[PDB]
Amino acid sequence: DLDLAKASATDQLKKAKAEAQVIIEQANKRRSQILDEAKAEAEQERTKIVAQ
Amino acid sequence: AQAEIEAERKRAREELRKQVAILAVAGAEKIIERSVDEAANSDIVDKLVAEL
Repeated sequence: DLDLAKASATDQLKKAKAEAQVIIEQANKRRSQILDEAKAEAEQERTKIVAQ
Repeated sequence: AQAEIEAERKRAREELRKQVAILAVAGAEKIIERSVDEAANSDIVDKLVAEL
C-alpha cells in the first residue's frame, strides 16, 4: 500500500515539476509578444504623426 | 517623431531660401543688362581708377 501510494504521488510530482515550466515558459513568450506588439503600435503611431 | 519633423521644417525652409536666392541674382543680371547700356559705363570705369 505504501509503495503504491508513493509511486502515485511520485508521478503527480513529476507533472507538477513539468507544468511549473509550461506555465511560465508560455508566460515568457507572452511577455515578449506583449511588448513586441507595443513596438508595432508605437511605430505605426510615429509613422502616422510624421505623415500628418 | 518630433525631432524628425523639426528637421523637416528646417530642411524645407532652406529648400525655399535656395530658390529665392538664385532667382534674385538671375533677376539682377537681366535688370543690370537693361540699364548700364548708357554712359553709366563711364562712371563705373572711372570709379575704380580713383581707388585703383
